[PDB]
Amino acid sequence: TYQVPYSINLNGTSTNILSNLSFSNKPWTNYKNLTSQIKSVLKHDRGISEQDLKYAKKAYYTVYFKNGGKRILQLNSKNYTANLVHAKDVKRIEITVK
Amino acid sequence: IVGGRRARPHAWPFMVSLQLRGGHFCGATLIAPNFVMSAAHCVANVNVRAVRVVLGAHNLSRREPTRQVFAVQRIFENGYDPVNLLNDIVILQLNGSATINANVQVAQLPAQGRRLGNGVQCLAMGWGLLGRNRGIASVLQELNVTVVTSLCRRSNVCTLVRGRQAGVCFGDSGSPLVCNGLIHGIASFVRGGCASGLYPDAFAPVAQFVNWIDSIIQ
Amino acid sequence: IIGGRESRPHSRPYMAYLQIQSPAGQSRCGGFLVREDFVLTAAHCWGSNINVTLGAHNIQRRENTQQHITARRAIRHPQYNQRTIQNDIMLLQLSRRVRRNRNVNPVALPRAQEGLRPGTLCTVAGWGRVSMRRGTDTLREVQLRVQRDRQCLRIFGSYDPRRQICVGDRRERKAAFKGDSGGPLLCNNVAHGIVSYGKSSGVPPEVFTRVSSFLPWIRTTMR
Ligand SMILES: *[C@@H]1O[C@H](CO[C@@H]2O[C@@H](C)[C@@H](O)[C@@H](O)[C@@H]2O)[C@@H](O[C@@H]2O[C@H](CO)[C@@H](O[C@@H]3O[C@H](CO)[C@@H](O)[C@H](O)[C@@H]3O)[C@H](O)[C@H]2NC(C)=O)[C@H](O)[C@H]1NC(C)=O
Ligand SMILES: *[C@@H]1O[C@H](CO[C@@H]2O[C@@H](C)[C@@H](O)[C@@H](O)[C@@H]2O)[C@@H](O[C@@H]2O[C@H](CO)[C@@H](O)[C@H](O)[C@H]2NC(C)=O)[C@H](O)[C@H]1NC(C)=O
Ligand SMILES: *[C@@H]1O[C@H](CO)[C@@H](O)[C@H](O)[C@H]1NC(C)=O
Repeated sequence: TYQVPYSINLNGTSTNILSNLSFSNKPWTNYKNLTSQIKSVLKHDRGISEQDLKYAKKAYYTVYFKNGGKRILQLNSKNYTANLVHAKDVKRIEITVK
Repeated sequence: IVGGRRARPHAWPFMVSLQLRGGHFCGATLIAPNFVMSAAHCVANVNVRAVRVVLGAHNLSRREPTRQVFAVQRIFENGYDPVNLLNDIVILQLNGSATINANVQVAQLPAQGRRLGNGVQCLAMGWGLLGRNRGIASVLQELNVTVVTSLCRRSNVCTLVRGRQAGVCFGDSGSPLVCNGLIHGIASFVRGGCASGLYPDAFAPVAQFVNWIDSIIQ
Repeated sequence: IIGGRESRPHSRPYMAYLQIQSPAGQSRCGGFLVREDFVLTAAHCWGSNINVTLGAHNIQRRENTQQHITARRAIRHPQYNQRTIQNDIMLLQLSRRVRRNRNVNPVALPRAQEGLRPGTLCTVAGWGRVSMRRGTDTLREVQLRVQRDRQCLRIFGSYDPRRQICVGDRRERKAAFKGDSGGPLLCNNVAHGIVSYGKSSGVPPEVFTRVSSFLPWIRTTMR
């Protein structure tokens, strides 16, 4: 029921699809779960694997919040802030690899 | 909190739940009748006007007459760096003053600059996830932990539960770390996952900001 | 569609709006009717479940011209490469044949190896976003210029002129954008291209799949 648009920019290319992450009936998420879902759509949409990310030049995603701020998360970082985040506060997610 | 136990009701009357859209998302500590202290990243990206500050709670799933609820009037930060997760502390001035009683009391802070050595025995607490399949805690949880300095930055207080997989989890951000009766830490970030058993949990080091905190609550 | 205008309702009766179910969520694409039982689109629009809506103008409205049909097969090109976005073409076999009329009928495909000379003005249509902040509920369209291959070779490392078309003058703020994938590039009322990818900004040129290069696979698959 909860959805958040995302896009993937890989090596300077982005398909013209309009895609969303579903959060079903569970709007409360966290950055560990979110990084996991971002890695899954990276694998499923553009065939990008964990090794690919491990050795990528740059690999991050930017969460844009509807209030207007943003937060940048490194795909190769294992540090996660311990807070819960509500899906309805997120405007969009932009994924950048290389 | 993963691997913890239920707190007895109102054992920690300075413990605060921050709530948005009806749900707990971060903890906090009452540090004066009209000021609470939490992690900067908890509110860096939220509509501060929508946050409810809930004092005197124990079981969040139940109606509790002991609760006192406030709004946030103003926020104060102290150089928060979201790239490096440095200075992860915020003070929220409430729209009123709490009524102090057995269930709602102000916490005690350490002196400026006091560092904790390896092995100090502390207590973490919070309403965060009980696990990666078990869900968010309704009753306040508590957990015995030990201060460690290996695999920790000098700009954090880090803690570990040695010998089993337990630690703070998502939703525990902003909650206090209690050591010898004083709030020495504000839960900030975990490494790899909750309760890894290898990497310590990282708290913002309250003792480093005591002079600033005093300048704010005055 | 960036920099375009509202289409005249039902002026493009081959246009298909696709609702796609994926593991992580839902997607939206375009496509176009090429026979009463087949829709052509981009392979990166594939998902485990796809609903096709034909005969639409405002897709956020329940219109009586609309025919909703499930895709019973979604056939990606066998050499489709998700990472490089090569061989980005997919055929959708509809679970039932469409009821052909004025609001729903197929569009012609080109000849094999048919030229699309640089400078040719074509039209693309879709229900995609119109800026990095706003979308549309009704079909929009824009005219774009076929580019010389060198305009994309200097930008896109997996661009292949044998399989793809370079489209859109950089100096015009006109492009297909998010949600327009799979829609047709129309030149002379023949579908020569399929919206595929570009730069994340939306700044042209962008890359279309070249339909004429895949005519043998298209005909084989539909037989
Ligand atoms: C788990 O942690 C609890 C609580 O920890 C203590 O309080 C926190 C709020 C922080 O300030 C921590 O830094 C601090 O260590 C420990 O509880 C404490 O246990 C000790 C005994 O191990 C108690 O002292 C005894 O109390 C009894 C009365 O029951 C006396 O008869 C004894 O002479 C002695 O004084 C202490 O009172 C108790 N504190 C609290 C607040 O309950 C607990 O020991 C610890 N467990 C483990 C296994 O580490
Ligand atoms: C201080 O603010 C509290 C909290 O207000 C609620 O939370 C805010 C985030 C925002 O959503 C407000 O619109 C909410 O009302 C006030 O508590 C409410 O007060 C009203 C009026 O007195 C009362 O009807 C509600 O029941 C209260 N809600 C709760 C949850 O207690 C409080 O009144 C404010 N105090 C002062 C002095 O301004
Ligand atoms: C397709 O439509 C059916 C019936 O309306 C619905 O159950 C299903 O969820 C839809 N699938 C997609 C991908 O939109």
